[PDB]
Amino acid sequence: RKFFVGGNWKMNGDKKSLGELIHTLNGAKLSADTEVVCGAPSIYLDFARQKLDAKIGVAAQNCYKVPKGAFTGEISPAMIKDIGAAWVILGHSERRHVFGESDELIGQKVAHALAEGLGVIACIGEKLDEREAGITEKVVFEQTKAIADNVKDWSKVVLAYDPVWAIGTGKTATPQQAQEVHEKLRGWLKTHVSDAVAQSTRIIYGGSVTGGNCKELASQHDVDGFLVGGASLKPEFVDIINAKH
Amino acid sequence: RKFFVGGNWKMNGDKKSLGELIHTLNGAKLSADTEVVCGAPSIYLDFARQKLDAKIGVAAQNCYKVPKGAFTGEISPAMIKDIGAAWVILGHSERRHVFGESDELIGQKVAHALAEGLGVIACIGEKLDEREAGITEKVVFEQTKAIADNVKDWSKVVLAYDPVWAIGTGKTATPQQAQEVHEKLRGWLKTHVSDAVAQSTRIIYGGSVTGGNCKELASQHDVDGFLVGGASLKPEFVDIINAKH
Repeated sequence: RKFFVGGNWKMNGDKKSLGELIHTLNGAKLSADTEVVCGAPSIYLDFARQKLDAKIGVAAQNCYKVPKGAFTGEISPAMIKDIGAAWVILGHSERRHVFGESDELIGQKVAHALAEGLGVIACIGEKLDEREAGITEKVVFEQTKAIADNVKDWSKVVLAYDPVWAIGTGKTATPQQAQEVHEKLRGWLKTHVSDAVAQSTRIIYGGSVTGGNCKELASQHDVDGFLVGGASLKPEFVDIINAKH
Repeated sequence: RKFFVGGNWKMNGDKKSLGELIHTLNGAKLSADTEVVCGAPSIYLDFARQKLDAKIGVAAQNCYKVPKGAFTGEISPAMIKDIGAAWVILGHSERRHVFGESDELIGQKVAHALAEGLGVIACIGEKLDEREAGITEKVVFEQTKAIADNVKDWSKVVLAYDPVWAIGTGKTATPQQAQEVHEKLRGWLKTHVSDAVAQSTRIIYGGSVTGGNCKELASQHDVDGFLVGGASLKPEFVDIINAKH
């Protein structure tokens, strides 16, 4: 499984600051073995695709479930492809908990994006009260099934385990907590889908990943990469990409 | 009051078809007495601003309420301005009823966009059930108040009366039902804000406006222009712009 590192810029930047970030990335010594994707604000996807080396992928941070229509404020997979971006992040925690996107909606978006040819980075993760109540497994398998029941071709899917309590809080999961969930998710995949799908699907970890804690998380057997937030806007993003060196 | 015509492209277009539309608008003879604004999909805001003649303004179809932060999928007023866009459409019916944005949130969005120096096109309008119930006034005044409560300076606000039952259905409001609400909204402003605000704020009508309909709508004394959806993607958009000529 090729190591995968996604940087989720979220709602940050302007042309000057993203321009510099991009300059840095195009010049950096990035591992030949890491697949890199930058998640840019919709307003800057064209710019980013124009500026980043072709070796680095571009992802939209969200999309709707039909190619066109009366959905003021939304963008579709067709438009994302039009600009040259090849991925979309769906089901991120902020979409679920701040904007109210349900599993039903997320699963409809995944099927559409995939039908249109985009790769999908599908996020799942439990909240602190769920973790403490001992139902992490129940929650992540329910979120994963909603996605999985809408996936016809797993070759372009990346699963991202983003425990809510860890996003932007500095409270990274320990290597052991991450490994535990990843291993379980891989297991779900083997019995609900197939062994072939289980072995080739990347499951990445997100939630307060830094240049300082990445090497330990990355040595875990079932951690295939990361979905970086806050640190994807900094130069250390380069150290993250190279977490195996 | 300068006649105002805004075209809301909604979730439509690609670089090819939008380039086409923009070339049409750039070569058309548009009335000098009409303020024209095109609301493009976020992904094409930069593109649109770079290709359109300077006399045509560009609007974002939506924005969030803070300058930056952990809001995957959202854009801010600072980003819109970065691109050179001068307006944002907020409170659109699709945002309210498909994406569940509340009056409270819409108000926070207006306050922030205005603080950031953008012009705001704020939408209000009742549903068919409300109209039939005879509570059109109750509903629009409440939505208007939610906006008003967040407007310090009315010089960069355009109120858009967009009855939900008229949006994309083909069921245009009659010239008399549009005038009746506009007049009532203008009176609301007069008594709740000021005579001067009342006199100067443009109140535009949206909901199945066509080249065929526009002239009679535009002749109503309190109808200051239109918010066009479906017809904004056609040649006839030109005729709408020129409705008073």
